Amino acid sequence: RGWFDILDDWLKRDRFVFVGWSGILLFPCAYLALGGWLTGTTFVTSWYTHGLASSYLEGCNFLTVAVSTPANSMGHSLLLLWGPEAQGDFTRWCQLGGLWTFIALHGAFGLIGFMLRQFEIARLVGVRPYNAIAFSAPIAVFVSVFLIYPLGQSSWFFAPSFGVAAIFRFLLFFQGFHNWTLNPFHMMGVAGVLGGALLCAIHGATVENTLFQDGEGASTFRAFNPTQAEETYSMVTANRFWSQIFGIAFSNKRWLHFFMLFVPVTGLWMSAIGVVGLALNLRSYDFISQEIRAAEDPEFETFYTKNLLLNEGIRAWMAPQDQPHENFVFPEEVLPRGNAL
Amino acid sequence: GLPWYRVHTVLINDPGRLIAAHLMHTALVAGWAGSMALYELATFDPSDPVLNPMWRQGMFVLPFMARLGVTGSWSGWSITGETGIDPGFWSFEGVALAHIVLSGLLFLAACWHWVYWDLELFRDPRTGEPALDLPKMFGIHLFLAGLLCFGFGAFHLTGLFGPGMWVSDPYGLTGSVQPVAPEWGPDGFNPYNPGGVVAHHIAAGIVGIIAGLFHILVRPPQRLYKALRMGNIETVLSSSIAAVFFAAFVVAGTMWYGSATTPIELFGPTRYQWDSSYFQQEINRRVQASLASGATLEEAWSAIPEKLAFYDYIGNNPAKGGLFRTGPMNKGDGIAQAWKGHAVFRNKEGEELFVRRMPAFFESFPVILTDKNGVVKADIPFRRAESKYSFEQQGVTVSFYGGELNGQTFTDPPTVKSYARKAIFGEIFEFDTETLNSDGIFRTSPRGWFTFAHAVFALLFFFGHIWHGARTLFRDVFSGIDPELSPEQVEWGFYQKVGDVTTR
Amino acid sequence: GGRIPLWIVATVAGMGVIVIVGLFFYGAYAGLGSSL
Amino acid sequence: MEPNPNRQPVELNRTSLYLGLLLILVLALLFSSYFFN
Amino acid sequence: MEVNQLGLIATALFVLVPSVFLIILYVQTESQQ
Amino acid sequence: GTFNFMIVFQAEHNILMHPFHQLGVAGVFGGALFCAMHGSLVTSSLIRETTETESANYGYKFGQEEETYNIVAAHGYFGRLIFQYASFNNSRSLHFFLAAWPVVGVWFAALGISTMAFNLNGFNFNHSVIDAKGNVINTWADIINRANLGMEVMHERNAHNFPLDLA
Amino acid sequence: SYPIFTVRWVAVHTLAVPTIFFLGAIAAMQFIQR
Amino acid sequence: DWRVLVVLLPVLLAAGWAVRNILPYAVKQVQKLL
Amino acid sequence: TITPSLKGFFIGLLSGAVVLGLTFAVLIAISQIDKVQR
Amino acid sequence: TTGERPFSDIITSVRYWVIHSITIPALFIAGWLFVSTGLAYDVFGTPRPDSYYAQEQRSIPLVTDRFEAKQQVETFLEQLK
Amino acid sequence: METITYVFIFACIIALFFFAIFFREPPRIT
Amino acid sequence: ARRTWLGDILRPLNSEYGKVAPGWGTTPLMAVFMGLFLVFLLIILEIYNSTLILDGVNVSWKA
Ligand code: CLA
Ligand code: CLA
Ligand code: CLA
Ligand code: CLA
Ligand code: CLA
Ligand SMILES: CCCCCCCCCCCCCCCC(=O)OC[C@H](COP(=O)(O)OC[C@@H](O)CO)OC(=O)CCCCCCCCCCCCCCC
Ligand SMILES: CC1=C(/C=C/C(C)=C/C=C/C(C)=C/C=C/C=C(C)/C=C/C=C(C)/C=C/C2=C(C)CCCC2(C)C)C(C)(C)CCC1
Ligand SMILES: CC1=C(/C=C/C(C)=C/C=C/C(C)=C/C=C/C=C(C)/C=C/C=C(C)/C=C/C2=C(C)CCCC2(C)C)C(C)(C)CCC1
Ligand code: OEX
Ligand SMILES: [Cl-]
Ligand SMILES: [Cl-]
Ligand SMILES: [Fe+2]
Ligand SMILES: [Mg+2]
Repeated sequence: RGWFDILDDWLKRDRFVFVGWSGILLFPCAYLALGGWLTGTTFVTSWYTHGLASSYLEGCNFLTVAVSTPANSMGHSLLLLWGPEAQGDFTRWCQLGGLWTFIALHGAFGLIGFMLRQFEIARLVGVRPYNAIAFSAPIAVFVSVFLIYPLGQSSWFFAPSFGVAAIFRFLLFFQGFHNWTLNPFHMMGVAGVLGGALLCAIHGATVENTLFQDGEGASTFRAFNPTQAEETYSMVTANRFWSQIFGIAFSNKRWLHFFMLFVPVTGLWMSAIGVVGLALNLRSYDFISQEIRAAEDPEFETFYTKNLLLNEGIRAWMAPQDQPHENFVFPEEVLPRGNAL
Repeated sequence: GLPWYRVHTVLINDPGRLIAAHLMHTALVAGWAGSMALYELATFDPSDPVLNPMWRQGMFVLPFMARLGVTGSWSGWSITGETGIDPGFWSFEGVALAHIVLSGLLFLAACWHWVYWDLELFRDPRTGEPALDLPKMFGIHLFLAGLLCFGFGAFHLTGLFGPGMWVSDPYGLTGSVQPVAPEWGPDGFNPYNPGGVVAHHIAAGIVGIIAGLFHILVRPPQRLYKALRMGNIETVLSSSIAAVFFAAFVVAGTMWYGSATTPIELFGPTRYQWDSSYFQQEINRRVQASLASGATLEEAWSAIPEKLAFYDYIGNNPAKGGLFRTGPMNKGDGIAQAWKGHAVFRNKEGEELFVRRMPAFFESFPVILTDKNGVVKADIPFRRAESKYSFEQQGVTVSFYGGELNGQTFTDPPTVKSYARKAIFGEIFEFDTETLNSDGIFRTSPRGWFTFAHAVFALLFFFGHIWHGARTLFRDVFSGIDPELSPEQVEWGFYQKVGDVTTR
Repeated sequence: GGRIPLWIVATVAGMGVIVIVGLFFYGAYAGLGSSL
Repeated sequence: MEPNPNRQPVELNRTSLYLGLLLILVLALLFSSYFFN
Repeated sequence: MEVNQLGLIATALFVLVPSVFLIILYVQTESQQ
Repeated sequence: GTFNFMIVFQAEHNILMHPFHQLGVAGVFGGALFCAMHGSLVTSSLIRETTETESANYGYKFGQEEETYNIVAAHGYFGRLIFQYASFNNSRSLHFFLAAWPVVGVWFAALGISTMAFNLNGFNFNHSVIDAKGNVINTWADIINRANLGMEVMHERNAHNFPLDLA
Repeated sequence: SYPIFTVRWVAVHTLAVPTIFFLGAIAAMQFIQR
Repeated sequence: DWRVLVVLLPVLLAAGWAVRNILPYAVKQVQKLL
Repeated sequence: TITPSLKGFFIGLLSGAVVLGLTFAVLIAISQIDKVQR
Repeated sequence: TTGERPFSDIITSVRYWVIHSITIPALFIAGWLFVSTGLAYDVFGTPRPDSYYAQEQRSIPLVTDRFEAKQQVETFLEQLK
Repeated sequence: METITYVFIFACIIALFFFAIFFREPPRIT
Repeated sequence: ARRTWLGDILRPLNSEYGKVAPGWGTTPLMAVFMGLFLVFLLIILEIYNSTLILDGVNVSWKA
């Protein structure tokens, strides 16, 4: 019972918001990430890094505000406030996009603090640490998208800017430049997300519709008691319903709930790997056999060749303003267009 | 019985068979390295290190042999293309043979250790249970690691007993294996300084010797022993995987950004050298130095080496490839045969135009020609009806200086447009697309492929760290929570401190 | 302890939220960001 | 030599067979287009 | 179509290798007592 | 063809800027989150019924009457991960929330498409921010519009004879 | 009988104090003209 | 810069007013903890 | 010499140590004053 | 159940609202004045509606040099006068 | 060969559906 | 278990399983080295990053 054990006593007190040792990392890093985002979206411009207004103070709404990435000439600079770019000037640091790296780094260490908190509480309450393990998927996504992706690219400029429309641009950029929908790792991510949402909806509806009558109310929530040993719904009835509707059904509740962990976690991990490839421009952009055939046969058309024409439109129309460090002047006659439009 | 994903857990309390499984893994990795090297040797074309180097040929292990000194073949060639040198035993074939023989010897040792699993050395002498003193094992292995790290730096890399390492000039023109002196200043932490690599292995190896001695002699604190579960071998696996993902993220970054350990003559240029126009500026510098001294434009550009012009071409950028565009870079654009020479574009008014280069993001890019102040003077238009800057309208011609088309001038607009579509890629080269059935579609270099594998593997290894670390610290609840879990422990307001029964 | 009834608190707090968000939607049609 | 006591039987039930074969065949259905390119 | 010449064997082994791994493990499970 | 439908739909309707698609995204992201959350929390609180050399799923028998996990322990964990009143202690309320969140969101996503069918499109903030002189100050919404224009002008590149794509 | 300043008090005020400051700032922004 | 006083003027006059009403009860919480 | 970014490094190192040192001194001090009842 | 006072008890008490009917409007008015005095522009460097461009400037003042970026912004700001 | 491959895998999936539904391990109440 | 010639030589090196030092031991020394290692990693990170620029340290292929 030295000073360490006395400090360990206080950090793990049963209070309203648990602290723990992880709370030393989680709480300041998460609050600065959140507070940095709310600060930038309320007050900070993107005029010098992107040529964009991006705060409420400039006139943007909630959908259009962002803490935008630094200028492409920053490279992968950490953009520390005391670093050689800002040199301690907070105002210049904000104008250089120093808030973006502030949010991304405090957010990264905050996420590390959150998984440590999951591990710490699970160890203290005596449960298995599967919630910490499932949280590795959001960590893999944040690390691949906001860190590994721009680190493979020219600068932090091409990471997502922390904002709603800014994120939508990032989606459209990945379509037009990376053809990211064609990527099988993204497709595995889509199956994990939509499968997990299916599993969320299907499991919740099945439980709620195979409930045992454990009370007289027509509003059935009161008939559950948190200390009951018994199942509140009929696994046998649920199993027979789905076996006859759909052909298969869960018969093991433990496997069912593991599969609910597995599906969206595996999906997000799969999507992270595809983005790691896109950090190097290792895209699933084309199918070579279709390109050889289309180049020699001008009647050969698929939805895939149609999507590449859309991709070429996206690149030529968006690049001069989306990449204003390149100083793209595309004269109007060079622009790919269809007839009339 | 055991589920399929837990079959290897039979080794957890069996040090003899853990060693056997590790020996078999080591036999497989060493056998891969030999068989990979023999495959590469069977396919590598050594005849042109200027325009067909190893990094154009999908060579993966060949640069790793070349980085540390192995440059010759028993068949008589070297990777720098020099003639008539003798490599001794340690050629590329001799490395590959050494790895194969080592693979077989490790296989036999794996068999022995698998059969003779029940050795007395693995037993605790006070209980007769299987017991490994993992803290002392760490100090022994750290001591051995530091000895080898020191020896690699002090003897191999310095040339004192050993070949040295691959070093090159800033433009990757004149690289060779050379002995490297250690840099003990702050420039030893410059990743582009080879002398810092020598001083690292000397200093860190000495530190590894001292720390290994410490860990041999000093027992763990019981606070650290109990908290890190130092009697459970899975704690070592968890932290080893953590160290291993850290190192893989490091090697991915230094491959992608370039360092003294990732030479462009071995792995290809970086994407950042295209981004910053690193080779184009040195090409233009040398041309202006010649033109200031009275060389003509033909003479100034004919003095640029083909190897330097080849780096200034986007088909050597490691960021132009595709995930399923498989194989060597030569499978894409073809085998580079010759520099065509530098294209100079001029309008009918005689003013020089400049083709806007393709950035690495763009699978396709329009052809736009600007003057020296960035104003657009010519282009290849999409819609033609209101076009004002067509090559026909502006009378655009192209002249070549240096290379194959030196002195030649072209004026017919299809021919001038076609070289302009090539000039978006940088310097224009003549390719052999027929030998490999080259499809014309850019592929990444070994620098690109190494970076992708090692970043993906490092990311997946982060899951393994989390998984095995969770398995270590929560070993008591791995098969489930205590069925007599006190609800007071998990209900609020019973214990002062969470999960402490003494605080009730 | 319990001097102002919680339904009064919730109603006034819920109405001030409406007023402030309502001002934000008003500001979408006036001044900065309104395109005029 | 006496048997190794660390040995354990291995299982894979039928549902796990069906799940794994579903996973392998769907992954092959997904990736085969990219393997053919 | 001019497809990858290794694509057929890459697909065939991608199926057959882990499929037979599961078949081996399943059948030896059923033959247990 | 699905991806072609999506890209053209964004070009013509700006679906990303429609709040019903955004509610739809919150449905599926939330559904995937809550799937992983409910799966992990139940798996974390499974009652020990098996040894180390067996799958924990064998600890559950089909049709058994006792619950196979400790919901009080799971609530005790999750109520300490966030705070106590953010965590469900009622499994019926929990499972209704698991049904209700993805379903309502996907309902809204369906009404997104179905009302963009009648060309009530996502939010248009093109040229919404204007300086003191009148210069357009671009936002991220104007960058979205530049991408939308490139999709618009290229889609069905032979099908339009007149300058507006009216359906 | 209860305390007044706890960790929970700090956690509440680190969010609520800047939130009310920001809402006043954003309200003022609705009256700026170009 | 006169405005840093103006922006902090209500923040100051709120804290000192809140700590005026809470000082008889903030001392009693400090006393039983001490 | 001490370049400006080397001075910036020492400022960033000291500022971090001050933030870590003040926080741990506050957390230790509160822990010693409000102990557990065992 | 962790010892702190319930939120329903606090926000319904008169003493909470005696304190907070001053503190809550004071923080709101302080935020209002941070914008209305114009301090938010000076602290954050955000352009006012008349200071995005010079009077005949159509070009965006994009930062193009990493280590002279602080000086470029300052130069861009001196170009507005 | 490509079309054969894709149809083959598809037919194996559909066969797997048949065995997974009609030759499943029967869920047993115990 | 099987005694061997090499096994009996290596025997002292695998004899002190579970042997610990009392209490905190050399933990405060270890934390000092971890702190120095963290600072060392930050130095080499910021040199490579161009955040820390030192005289005579040109982080470029030009060297
Ligand atoms: C757990 C809390 C935590 C963590 C992990 C971080 C982490 C970070 N902060 Mg944040 N920050 C925090 C709390 C935290 N912060 C708080 C509470 C505030 C409000 C004061 C801030 C305000 C803040 C600002 C304004 C900035 C950061 C920045 C950063 C990043 C760089 C920090 C750095 O390089 O210093 C290095 C310091 C250390 C690593 C401490 C070393 C301790 C060693 C082990 C002991 C040795 C010290 C030695 C004795 C000192 C002697 C000096 C002498 C030699 C001259 C890093 C991600 C920067 C950023 O976000 O970049 C965009 C930045 O600009 N932080
Ligand atoms: C017996 C000695 C021996 C020697 C001299 C070689 C020599 C070689 N190997 Mg072979 N190899 C060996 C055994 C050996 N090998 C064994 C046993 C295996 C099976 C594991 C292999 C598997 C193998 C593969 C797969 C490959 C090689 C390759 C090579 C060539 C390049 C080496 C290289 O780039 O490594 C680089 C080595 C490092 C970067 C070492 C990193 C050390 C880490 C960072 C230590 C981290 C932990 C450490 C303990 C921390 C504490 C340190 C302390 C000092 C403080 C070189 C000819 C390459 C090749 O060209 O094949 C044809 C290659 O691809 N080898
Ligand atoms: C004077 C003696 C001396 C000299 C000249 C060197 C020289 C060097 N050391 Mg060495 N070193 C020495 C002594 C010396 N060392 C001693 C005594 C030790 C203790 C045993 C070390 C331990 C050590 C380590 C651990 C490392 C070096 C490295 C290096 C190289 C640094 C440049 C570089 O490429 O970094 C590039 C590496 C970095 C900039 C480190 C990045 C740290 C990361 C960012 C931490 C975050 C990790 C986390 C997983 C990231 C996840 C997020 C991500 C996905 C975005 C350089 C060769 C580094 C190296 O090997 O590079 C190839 C390296 O990692 N040294
Ligand atoms: C670190 C690993 C590594 C790297 C970076 C390289 C790099 C290279 N190899 Mg080598 N090689 C390696 C290991 C590696 N190799 C191994 C282990 C073998 C034995 C199989 C080989 C055998 C080999 C041969 C025979 C050849 C090469 C060639 C090459 C070159 C071209 C690469 C290419 O086209 O890949 C293409 C990469 C892909 C198409 C990516 C694969 C993606 C997989 C299939 C996706 C998996 C998805 C997964 C199943 C989903 C899981 C979901 C689930 C978790 C739910 C390149 C330099 C070629 C060369 O040019 O040599 C001269 C060549 O002919 N390699
Ligand atoms: C040094 C690396 C290392 C080592 C020695 C181990 C060792 C172990 N792991 Mg761990 N693990 C690791 C890294 C490692 N892991 C990584 C990187 C991940 C993230 C991918 C994991 C995630 C993980 C999980 C989720 C589980 C384990 C489990 C285990 C235990 C049983 C393994 C088994 O029976 O699988 C047998 C494997 C098969 C029968 C077939 C696997 C085929 C894979 C999916 C694809 C083919 C792999 C290919 C052949 C090899 C390429 C190697 C690559 C590195 C290049 C064993 C202690 C299990 C455990 O803890 O049990 C109690 C367990 O459930 N591991
Ligand atoms: C009651 C069960 C209903 C099922 C709950 C599941 C859905 C819950 C919805 C989400 C929460 C909604 C609000 C609950 C609505 C509700 O049920 O209220 C009840 C709850 C407690 O009420 P009282 O405090 O009056 O009751 C205390 C009891 O002891 C009664 O004596 O109110 C709150 O917790 C107020 C929330 C303020 C939040 C202060 C947070 C401070 C910051 C903490 C953030 C840090 C943690 C982050 C860790 C990284
Ligand atoms: C960055 C930085 C920092 C920090 C700061 C911070 C931390 C801040 C915070 C801040 C904050 C913390 C703020 C807040 C804000 C708030 C707001 C802005 C709010 C709003 C709200 C609203 C608007 C609402 C709405 C809604 C929802 C959401 C849902 C439901 C419905 C309703 C409608 C109600 C420092 C100095 C350290 C350093 C330098 C940098
Ligand atoms: C016995 C003996 C011998 C022999 C030996 C030998 C001959 C060996 C060989 C060996 C070898 C020959 C081996 C090899 C190995 C290999 C391996 C181990 C591989 C692996 C692979 C993998 C792992 C891969 C994977 C993948 C794929 C498939 C696809 C893509 C992705 C990846 C890359 C992942 C001698 C006489 C000398 C001596 C005495 C005895
Ligand atoms: O079809 Mn199918 O996508 Ca409905 O917009 Mn009008 O049309 Mn055509 O154009 Mn745009
Ligand atoms: Cl289309
Ligand atoms: Cl029409
Ligand atoms: Fe459930
Ligand atoms: Mg307005």
